[PDB]
Amino acid sequence: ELRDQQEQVKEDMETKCFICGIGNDYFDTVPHGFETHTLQEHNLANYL
Amino acid sequence: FWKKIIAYQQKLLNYFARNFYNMRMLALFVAFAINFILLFYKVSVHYVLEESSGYMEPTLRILAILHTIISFFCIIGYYCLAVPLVIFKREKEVARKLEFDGLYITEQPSEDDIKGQWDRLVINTQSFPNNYWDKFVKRKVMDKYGEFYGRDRISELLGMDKAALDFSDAREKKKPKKDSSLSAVLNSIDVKYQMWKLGVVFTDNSFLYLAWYMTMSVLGHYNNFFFAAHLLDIAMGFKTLRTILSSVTHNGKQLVLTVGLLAVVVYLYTVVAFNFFRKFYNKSEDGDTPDMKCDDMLTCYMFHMYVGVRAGGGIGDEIEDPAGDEYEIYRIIFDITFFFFVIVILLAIIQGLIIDAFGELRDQQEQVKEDMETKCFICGIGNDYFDTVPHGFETHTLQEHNLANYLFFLMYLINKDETEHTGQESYVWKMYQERCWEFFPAGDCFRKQYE
Amino acid sequence: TMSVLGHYNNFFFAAHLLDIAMGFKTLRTILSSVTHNGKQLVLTVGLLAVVVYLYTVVAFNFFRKFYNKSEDGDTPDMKCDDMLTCYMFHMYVGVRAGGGIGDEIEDPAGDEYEIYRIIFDITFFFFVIVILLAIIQGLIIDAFG
Amino acid sequence: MESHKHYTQSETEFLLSCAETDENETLDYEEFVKRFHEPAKDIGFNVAVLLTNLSEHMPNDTRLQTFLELAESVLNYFQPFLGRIEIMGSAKRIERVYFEISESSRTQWEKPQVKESKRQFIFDVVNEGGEKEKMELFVNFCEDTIFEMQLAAQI
Amino acid sequence: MTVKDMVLAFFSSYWSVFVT
Ligand SMILES: [Ca+2]
Ligand SMILES: [Zn+2]
Ligand SMILES: [Zn+2]
Repeated sequence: ELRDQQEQVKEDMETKCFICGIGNDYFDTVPHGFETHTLQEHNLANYL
Repeated sequence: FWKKIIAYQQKLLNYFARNFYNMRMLALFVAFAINFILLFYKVSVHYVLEESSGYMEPTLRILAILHTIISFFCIIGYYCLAVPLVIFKREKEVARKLEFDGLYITEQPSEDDIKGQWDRLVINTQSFPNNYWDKFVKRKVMDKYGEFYGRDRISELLGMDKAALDFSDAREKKKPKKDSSLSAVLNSIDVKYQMWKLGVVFTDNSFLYLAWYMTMSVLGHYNNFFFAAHLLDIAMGFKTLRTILSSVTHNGKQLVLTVGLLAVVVYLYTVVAFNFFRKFYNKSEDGDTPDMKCDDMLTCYMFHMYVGVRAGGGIGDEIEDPAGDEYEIYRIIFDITFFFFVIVILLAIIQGLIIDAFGELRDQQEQVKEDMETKCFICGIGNDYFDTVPHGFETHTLQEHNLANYLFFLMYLINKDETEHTGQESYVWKMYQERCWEFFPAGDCFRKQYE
Repeated sequence: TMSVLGHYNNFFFAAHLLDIAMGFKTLRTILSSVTHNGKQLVLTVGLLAVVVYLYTVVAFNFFRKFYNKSEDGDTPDMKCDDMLTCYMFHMYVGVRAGGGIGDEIEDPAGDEYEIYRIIFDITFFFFVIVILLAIIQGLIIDAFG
Repeated sequence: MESHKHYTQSETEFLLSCAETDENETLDYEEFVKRFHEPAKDIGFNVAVLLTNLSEHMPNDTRLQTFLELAESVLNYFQPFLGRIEIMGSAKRIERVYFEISESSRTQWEKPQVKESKRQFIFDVVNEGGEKEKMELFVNFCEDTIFEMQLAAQI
Repeated sequence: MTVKDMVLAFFSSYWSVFVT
């Protein structure tokens, strides 16, 4: 149960955005899109 | 003479490299035979082999000699089959790091890694890129960092400084013919590069494993029982037991935390017993011989750790009957809590750490199989999309996106020419020389591009 | 063959109860938990035996004065004076003892061995009947899943 | 050469007339084939890749389909010899580039060691591999694989 | 003589941590 919770957390943070929640597959159309999205456009630190 | 012996030693080395796993399995079988004939010992402070009508005492010695010899053959064939590849990887990594990051130029390595510090006495040698099928890495790095730093301050730590000066000088009308003297090539060979090469080999885990093998095989002659340690080679050398052993070695730290918690709980139970249960630890034999008591903290702790854990029914089955007053209930709580907390919920943790690992490895295998069977490795489109043409995905992975085809294309680009490339070949070659890899199809293919 | 041999002796008719499993597939959901892995079980029996053999040779080299299963006193027997005998004693008693092998041997109170034999027994317990029966029990529990 | 029933009467008579027959009625087929097949292989490979490009970039052409009907006889020989490296060439254009694959290259690729290394690579890249370095490590693995392949080839 | 000196020898190495 704890391992499943950890994998679900990792998948939801790695497959979706925390703010908009669009998905990882959509952002993987521009080369290396999702990590750039989570580091420039939807960075939680930037909102803070 | 020299040619006829070099062409023979090369063939011998090629034989030893081609027959590495065969000699490995043969050494394994020899160790099996030694350990099977080790099943015939007796005592007479004196170990004696008196169990048959001869033919068992000298055969053990000759088999030990043969095993040490074949182990030496393995240690000399490994150095000819696998060591060039690891040095190729090391040279490749250190050269790219120097060229594209300026490791020993602008971003000097820290002390938390030995590879970054041990790869320092190889960048300043003469034959630095010995296995990289190119030597024009030094040329690239001065041309990249020649003007932003000292032109001579770069070649002082990258070697060939005086050599490059002498070469630029000899471009004029001054050039002799170098002589070749037999039996005097020790000065010609690079000693610093070879020292670095042995330092890299002596760090290679797979070489230290064979070194330990050699140590045990040699000690097997001083005593004919270290040949039992050679059965660990059926696990650490041949990966036929990894599916099973990967269930215990996957967790790791969790096991040490468990042994570091069970011991604390047993120590708490031990101190509780020392403070409240003096008149119980009375393991006397024949009566009036008090022993194995709680009169010592270390002795009581050892008694607990040795008897109460392995007793299978807690600790209340190896101690006196808790019929004494003022303790009839406290010792019941003590024993039943020890049972429920030590051999019930602290062995369950170990047993779940072993049972969950099988599931974790199986899940990893299924995820790998699904990702290779539901997506393409290169483009990563998906299996369902390609299943619109009858039997589409396998044809896609055998004709359009075959990894083997990409490997042959890279080899062809490297080995064909430089001025004979076509447009696409030169385009891909320029990106490969600049190491970007946007020419790989990211999310598109020839079937998604058209109808 | 078994039904015919049942006339020469009236006990081979017990082998006909295997027909409730090998003929009628009413027990496949249960028996498919042991027969699914296969090779993994033989590798496990081929590894446990090696580990027990290592423990046996260690005991033969360092624990002579312990294997003293005498009855009524002064009748030494079941000792380690033979490699095969010691290996059989291990494989027959230490595996099935349920508490390792330290509960069927003498008290490790001898000097120079008080700690080495503690390591030997507790490691045998933790490595033989804890993490080598867990492998078999996980090979049986994972098959249901 | 007439028992395999592959060469018709004209082909048989042509191959007999194309013999050396240097007054001794004997032919060194080694040099014969190394003269009449080595450049033929390369030029046939070029015509085959040309026809494959034409077929893949001009479908629904019966005027070309009827030509393919007579060309498969030589196009089938170079099937395990033409690759399809679908690259991103000009801006937003998936270009299918072709090249030659040596027989040794397709021989040293089916060895168990390289296949097992590729399997382990796919495994430990799908499980714990990243996204920023997936192609970076794929190309590093490719370089290591080709280096070990030459090493196993020169032995 | 190893039932008692092992723990003492194991802790005798941590004197370098007690001094700091
Ligand atoms: Ca050209
Ligand atoms: Zn977002
Ligand atoms: Zn694909």
